[PDB]
Amino acid sequence: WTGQESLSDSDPEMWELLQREKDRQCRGLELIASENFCSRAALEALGSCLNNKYSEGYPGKRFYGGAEVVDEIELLCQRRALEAFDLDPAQWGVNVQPYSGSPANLAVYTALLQPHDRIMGLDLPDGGHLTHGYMSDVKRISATSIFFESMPYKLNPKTGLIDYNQLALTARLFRPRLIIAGTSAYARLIDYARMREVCDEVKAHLLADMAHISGLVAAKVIPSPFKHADIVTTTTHKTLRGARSGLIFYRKGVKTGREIPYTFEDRINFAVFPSLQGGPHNHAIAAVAVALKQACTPMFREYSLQVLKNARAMADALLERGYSLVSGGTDNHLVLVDLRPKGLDGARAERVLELVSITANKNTCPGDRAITPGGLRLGAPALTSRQFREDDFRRVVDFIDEGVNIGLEVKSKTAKLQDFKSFLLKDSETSQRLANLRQRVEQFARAFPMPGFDEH
Amino acid sequence: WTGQESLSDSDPEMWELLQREKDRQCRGLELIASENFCSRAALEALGSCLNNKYSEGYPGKRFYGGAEVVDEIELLCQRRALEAFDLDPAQWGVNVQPYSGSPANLAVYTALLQPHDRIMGLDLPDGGHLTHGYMSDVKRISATSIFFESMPYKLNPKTGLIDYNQLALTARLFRPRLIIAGTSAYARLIDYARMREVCDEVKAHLLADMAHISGLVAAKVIPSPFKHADIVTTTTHKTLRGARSGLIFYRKGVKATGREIPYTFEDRINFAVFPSLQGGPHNHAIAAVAVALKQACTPMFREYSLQVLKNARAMADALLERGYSLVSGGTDNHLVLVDLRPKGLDGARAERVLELVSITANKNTCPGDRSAITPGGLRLGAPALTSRQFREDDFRRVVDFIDEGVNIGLEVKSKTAKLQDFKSFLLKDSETSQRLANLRQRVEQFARAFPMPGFDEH
Amino acid sequence: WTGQESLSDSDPEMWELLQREKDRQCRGLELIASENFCSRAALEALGSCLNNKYSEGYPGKRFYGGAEVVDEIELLCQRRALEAFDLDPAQWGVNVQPYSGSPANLAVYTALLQPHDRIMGLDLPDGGHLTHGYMSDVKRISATSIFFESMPYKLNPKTGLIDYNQLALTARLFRPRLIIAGTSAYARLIDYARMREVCDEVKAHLLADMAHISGLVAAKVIPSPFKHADIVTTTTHKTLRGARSGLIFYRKGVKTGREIPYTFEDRINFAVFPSLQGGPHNHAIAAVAVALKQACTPMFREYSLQVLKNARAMADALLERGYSLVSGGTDNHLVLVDLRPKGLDGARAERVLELVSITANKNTCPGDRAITPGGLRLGAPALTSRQFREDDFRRVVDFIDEGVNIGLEVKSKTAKLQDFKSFLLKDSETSQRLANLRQRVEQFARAFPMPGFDEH
Amino acid sequence: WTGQESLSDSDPEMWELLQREKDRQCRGLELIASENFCSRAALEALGSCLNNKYSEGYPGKRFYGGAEVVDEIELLCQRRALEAFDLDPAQWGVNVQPYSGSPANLAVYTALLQPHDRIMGLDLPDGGHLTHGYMSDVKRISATSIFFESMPYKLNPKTGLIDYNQLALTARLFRPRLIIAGTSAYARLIDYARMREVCDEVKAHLLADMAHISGLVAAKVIPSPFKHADIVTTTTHKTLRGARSGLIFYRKGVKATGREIPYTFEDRINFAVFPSLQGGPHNHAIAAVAVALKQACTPMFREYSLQVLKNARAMADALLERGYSLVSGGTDNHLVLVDLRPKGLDGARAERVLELVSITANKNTCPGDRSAITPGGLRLGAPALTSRQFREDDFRRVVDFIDEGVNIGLEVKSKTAKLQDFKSFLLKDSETSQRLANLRQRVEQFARAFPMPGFDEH
Ligand SMILES: Nc1nc2ccn(CCCCc3csc(C(=O)N[C@@H](CCC(=O)O)C(=O)O)c3F)c2c(=O)[nH]1
Ligand SMILES: Nc1nc2ccn(CCCCc3csc(C(=O)N[C@@H](CCC(=O)O)C(=O)O)c3F)c2c(=O)[nH]1
Ligand SMILES: *Cc1c(COP(=O)(O)O)cnc(C)c1O
Ligand SMILES: *Cc1c(COP(=O)(O)O)cnc(C)c1O
Ligand SMILES: *Cc1c(COP(=O)(O)O)cnc(C)c1O
Ligand SMILES: *Cc1c(COP(=O)(O)O)cnc(C)c1O
Repeated sequence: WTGQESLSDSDPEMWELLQREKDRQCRGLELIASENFCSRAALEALGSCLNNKYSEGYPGKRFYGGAEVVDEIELLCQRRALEAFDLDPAQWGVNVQPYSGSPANLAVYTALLQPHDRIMGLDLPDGGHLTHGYMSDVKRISATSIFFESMPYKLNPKTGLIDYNQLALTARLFRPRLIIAGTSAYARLIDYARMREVCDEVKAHLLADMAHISGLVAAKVIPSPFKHADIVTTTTHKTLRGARSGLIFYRKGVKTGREIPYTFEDRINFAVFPSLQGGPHNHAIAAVAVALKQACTPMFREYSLQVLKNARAMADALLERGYSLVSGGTDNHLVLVDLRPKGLDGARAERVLELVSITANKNTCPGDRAITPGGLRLGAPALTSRQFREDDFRRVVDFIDEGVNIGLEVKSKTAKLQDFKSFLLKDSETSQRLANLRQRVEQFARAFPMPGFDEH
Repeated sequence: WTGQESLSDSDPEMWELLQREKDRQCRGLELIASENFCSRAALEALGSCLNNKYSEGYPGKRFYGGAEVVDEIELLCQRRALEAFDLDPAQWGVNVQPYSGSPANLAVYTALLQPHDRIMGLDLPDGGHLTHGYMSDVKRISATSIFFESMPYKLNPKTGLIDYNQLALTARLFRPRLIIAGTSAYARLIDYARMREVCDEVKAHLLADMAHISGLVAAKVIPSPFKHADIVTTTTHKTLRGARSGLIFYRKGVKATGREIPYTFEDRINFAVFPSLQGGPHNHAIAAVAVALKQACTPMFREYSLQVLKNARAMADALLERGYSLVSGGTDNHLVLVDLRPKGLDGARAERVLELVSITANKNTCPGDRSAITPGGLRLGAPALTSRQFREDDFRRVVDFIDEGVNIGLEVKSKTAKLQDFKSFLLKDSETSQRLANLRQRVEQFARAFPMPGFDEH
Repeated sequence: WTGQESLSDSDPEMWELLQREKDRQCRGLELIASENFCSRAALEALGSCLNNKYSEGYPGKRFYGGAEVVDEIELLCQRRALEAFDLDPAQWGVNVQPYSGSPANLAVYTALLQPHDRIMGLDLPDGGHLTHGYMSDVKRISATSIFFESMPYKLNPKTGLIDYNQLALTARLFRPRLIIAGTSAYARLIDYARMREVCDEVKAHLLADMAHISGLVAAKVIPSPFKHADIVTTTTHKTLRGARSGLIFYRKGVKTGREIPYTFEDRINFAVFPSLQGGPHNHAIAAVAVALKQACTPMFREYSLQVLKNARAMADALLERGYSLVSGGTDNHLVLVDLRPKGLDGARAERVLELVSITANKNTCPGDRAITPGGLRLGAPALTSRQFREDDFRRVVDFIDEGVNIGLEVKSKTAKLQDFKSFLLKDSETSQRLANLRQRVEQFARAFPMPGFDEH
Repeated sequence: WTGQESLSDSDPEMWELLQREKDRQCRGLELIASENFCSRAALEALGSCLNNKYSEGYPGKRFYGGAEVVDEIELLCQRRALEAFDLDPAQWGVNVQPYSGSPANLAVYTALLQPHDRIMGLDLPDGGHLTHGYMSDVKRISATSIFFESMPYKLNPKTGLIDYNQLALTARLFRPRLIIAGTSAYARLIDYARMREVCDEVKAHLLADMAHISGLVAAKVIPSPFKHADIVTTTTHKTLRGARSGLIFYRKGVKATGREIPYTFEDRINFAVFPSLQGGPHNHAIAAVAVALKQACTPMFREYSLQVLKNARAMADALLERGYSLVSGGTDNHLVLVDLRPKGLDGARAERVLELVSITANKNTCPGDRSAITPGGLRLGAPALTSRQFREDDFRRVVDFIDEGVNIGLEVKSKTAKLQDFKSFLLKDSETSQRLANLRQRVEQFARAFPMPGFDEH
């Protein structure tokens, strides 16, 4: 045993599962707004020997030796991070060790807030993320709502936009120590300047969580939250198209006559290690670094520009076929479809599209509160990486409308949701039209190229 | 732009760094106890298209669709995890989604405790890990100490062993809710039956953090903590020789007048991992973990684990018979806790001189040095070099390279006082820089001849 | 030394201070809405031998012996408490051991809530009490805001009333586990039914803190919060006219087919003792019992009826002289005067009236946020006990208008507040007119009878 | 209705209860260590018009006006409090507003600690008070245990004394922020210098809760904790013989390179009392406290306190020489901790038979009874009866009344098994009810002859 045997030969059971997944990604129409296809260059670094190095600590301040080159790798990742977002190293630092987006956000709260201090984020059904604090009416669900006291703010249901007015009203009463500007299911641009004004008024930190839009921010195709945010967290995948990891950006420098300094760097870095994490995943850090260099490229500006065009084309196509869009349209990479007008819930449309290899996710619509959410969240980044263009997404909307039509017919043939799901498998004619739509979807999808390796 | 361009063509500056790190890995003698060299099969799955799937939730109960393949990969990783540790799927479940060792522990505390509930772990300078609760005297350092109230139990300074008697005394008073039986710098087996007695008395949870010894437990080579513990957390690297990830083992079924009082661990542990703490699972890490878990079920891994112990005893005996004391005496696992206090050098000086000759170790506070900037000795591990087909004679040669290094360190220390004057000495003085560059050339020539798991060039 | 020597003979220094205070109460016009003059019968029990008995525990479940009669005293106090508020002993229990109003409220939070659980009360400048949670924008001030997380609700400044609408909006977002219905500076009737609806919607306990209005509730001259509240706390003084102590009323009995029981009694009683308090003050409990029997009397119904008439007469007199009243008037025992129209702040009017033996307290007016609050809180219970009637309070308003006029003249003669206060003492003519007003106030006040002892 | 009607005319049913309680107080032998009989002067101020003044805030910094007289009464109570304990007003301040002993402690924790900060007090069954932190094994009982994390230190079971050695060991591990040197059932002096050493080591606050011994400290009759403690809380009754209230003593001035690091206790303590925890002060209690504090400055109180000790030693020696063991051996303060385990009766049975003959004591868990429903012995105190002009011969007579009671209890126990069968026995059996009613008649005749502080009829 050398440890150099191929995965094909060493573990054939796992190799056949890698290939069944690679085929599923190649043949499916991937519309999950948070999914992207990582590049082969980054995957090489992700599955490299850097997994073998323990480098607890930070460059130059490591706890062990032999970190000579992984220090260069981490520092290179930090420089490429600041450059991909046009940041001044005198005004901004970055931590590249958060294992993912959720550990990044928990590190910020741990670094700046005391246990049970107050956090405000967009409510979960309104488009926020779990890590922004989420409690049901019966249970603290997000750990952010266990170690800290979270109170959500809401969309204005009439407009589909964040109710910056009600946020200002509630933040003055709730007195939060940190407010989160960032979304998972939101088709619009967050007014970071209005956020920073509410935060300055109530003496709170503004955290911009730009996981979904980071790739767009790096290409300068949408306004940068760095202009108004004290702290910026992000996933290194999604629109950034790297390996799954996280980043924390923070301010440095100067925040009677004396100059008050920014005090984020030491608290943030301490919260990641020693407080929360252990040994950094240097393989992820390296893969993140390759993607961050890919993001300063002109090809990323045109890809991100295409992501916007493709989402608008998908939105425009959806409106023409008679669909409703939460907040009317989109200014970023995703589209919030409201299917309650057309007579179908998102849960039904989710399963039907899943059976025809169209992966999307149900989404609560404003004024809906469920097991049967009324909407669908459709994303452009994944297919746009596969060189999709506007006409390609208009065809994607065609396949979706076919899928919705199939769901409408099954809805009249069924009572409850489980009757609906059971019908898509046992009924012969429904099974047939699904197979016909699925085959046309996969034939259309396989022709497009796919980032990464060819075999796995 | 296709995204299928090779890393060599796409990012040369990066590619050079992956090669330089591969070279330093190859040329060096890795003796850090937590290190290991991963198999090419696992790194193939680590850098797979599995990174491109969001599968929040759990198999059969996920939030997005299209997770049919990753559902089987997670379920496979679960079954391979139970089989690797000889567990009945009726008495044990496992969560394979923790991102690393530290997240796995935080999930267990979240799952079973309320904030500020009481926790007892081995003190950090006594060989415990940060995640077991480490407050200093001025600062709560570990996040375990902030969101929970942790009091440490100590080693007996006379024996180097865990003072199981003091732990029973201080547990009756501190009334902890969970005690952690796990180490990062401890050369002996842990009396898990004695922990379970103290835990059954104060009505506490017995969590076993076998991260450093996960491989030795799977190979049935040291006693298994699963016979006494309710919850077992582990890392998937170190002795398991996998990708960086974590696991949480928990008992399911019936605990015990009345009826069947059930084990309530599973739903709480799974809920703490998601949605409480983590987001989307790292399916590419879960797959590489599964790969390495299959490798741990095979007879080659038991012979590997048995070779780790022998190289450890060989390292200990070879160190004893050259003028070194070892706290706890010998070693019953994979590492040795050397005490450089009886040779006139400290751990900080020794690892800097050893690192300068491609020999990586780490300081470790020994039972006897209140000065923790100049710690007692070093922590040296076997599992890394053992994976390069090292045997006992190769480790007695490593001890010779080490003793030759500390003696360049004993001479360099006789000519200076403070540690930075020490360090600056090792770089400029031509007579010491030459004698270092010569020992370094001989260790690189010696290590390069051995094989190396993984790819050839990165 | 027998311990039976008179205070007159044993400690003459303290005796001369008792008499200087007795004279100050006899000669002053006491307008502090929370002040009342306790009856002699209760004071006898307050300064009795019951101070000498340790009775930790509860009647029948004491931790020591010899509690044979103090058990009868505590149980008698419980029966008179339930009877004074027309409560069914099958539906209501009462704890008579809270040392005061603040320990009563802290016992409720401790009994029903976990540390850091959420509380909502009327904001402090809006008329709430400290124990309802109060944080400045810099410090947690009330211990209620330290051991639990409080968020306040506000008055509607346009109307001076509680914004029950904004409370419902914020309670749905804040998700409090207990909401407090009760005030210190509020001239209106709290809509307890609307409170109970907000509490039932967000699954919160409704605590009615009726310290200021308890005497009115016992006389059935205003609606009883017991009709809508799960828990009722109160001080045993203020409008109840007893010794300084506290009471916690709670529900008993019944809150698939099974009957869910009320679970307040054991948690409330446990929070008082063993958790929070030590040995009960049986001397206070006994004095509280005499006052509670005085409250079931027809004389208390007419006294409380007179308290309402006197406050309305004081309010009507104030309006006629050109004063503003927060929320336009009053339906209870106090009056919130807004002096910002007449050109004087409450802090100035407070000191000027204090120098003429008219004790009131400054009060923040809605839309004012200070060291110079714009209002004055005037109460009727104290003087109404001294047999004041409507024409007497109209004369009190005359003395106040004279005092305000003196403050207006000093305001033009001075710059800052400290200049104002210093002017009332050093300036000769100002000092004179104050002495003339003070003498007329005290001559008018001394003629009225005074509950309690004659000498101390 | 004037409100000046007498209680006899206004509420006869109440008045009868005040008289019945006055009679039972007069007719009985009060031996509860925390009891005492207040002076008529203090009860005159307790039931004064001072109840009718809201004086939220502090002298010079109040929120209402018209507080000129109560400002001097509070300031007098402060000066009398410092003089009574021989404190320089430059090194000590005092807050006289705590409603009782428990509120005074909670204010100190609030003032100096954050929620869930660590606290160490004597364990409750070992003689500590609830307010020092008492969690059982199923429930946080004291509010000190809910809002703060408390670990108890124990007695040495072999000596009955505070195990100061174990406390130093468990303080280095628990890292407390505040340690409480105070007792409710402990017959020895507390090595406050040894507490200050343990506190100065783990960087903790030394709070002294002298509530049970406040009078003996003021009379310079036992060593004063003010020489070693930073904060001293006390009750104003018990040995101080005042109304029910509390005090918080704190150091002000300069603590200690650089300049004058100031004592920061005062503002935090005062702020915790108001506005944090309490509302309007009980000015009638503050005045009665001041009255009793002046009485404690006088030579009659030192002779009184000295008589308390002698009656305590007389009670201890008289109990020893009749077949009783006393934990800790003797007594150096005001109470005696008897152990009825070596005589075949328990504390629950003895206090029920003694209470039935107008002799009030209390159970106390002795060092040796895990069964705490049938506690070891009784706690008996001197300060109560000493205030009735009791001397040593009168206490040796009380011991005779006690020993005659336990022997009716040893015979009643030989004829039954469980405690309720015990209790029901003492009421129906004509031969035991007669023998109880005879001993009762002799104790009432004996106690009634002694004087009684306070009023004559209520
Ligand atoms: N805008 C936005 N869109 C999306 C789309 C996907 N996500 C993330 C998916 C998780 C969010 C989530 C909401 S509810 C809930 C939960 O309690 N689920 C289990 C608990 C496990 C158990 O009890 O077995 C149950 O109670 O069923 C959750 F986990 C988001 C998001 O975060 N935001
Ligand atoms: N509606 C209503 N009316 C009234 C009228 C009187 N009261 C009660 C009086 C207290 C309320 C209070 C508000 S602010 C504050 C405070 O921080 N005061 C000191 C702190 C001490 C120090 O720092 O020396 C300072 O910061 O100046 C307070 F104490 C009330 C009430 O509770 N409600
Ligand atoms: C290494 C280790 C950890 C942490 O593992 P990470 O992957 O660095 O998070 C936790 N516990 C023990 C016992 C360990 O050895
Ligand atoms: C996806 C996301 C996260 C968390 O990312 P993970 O990798 O799943 O931890 C956090 N915030 C936002 C806005 C996200 O979209
Ligand atoms: C009696 C006592 C207390 C409590 O006094 P209370 O007036 O009942 O609150 C607190 N600590 C000690 C040491 C005591 O003896
Ligand atoms: C006066 C009051 C209190 C507290 O009473 P205290 O005796 O000062 O403790 C609590 N709540 C309200 C509404 C009050 O008016």
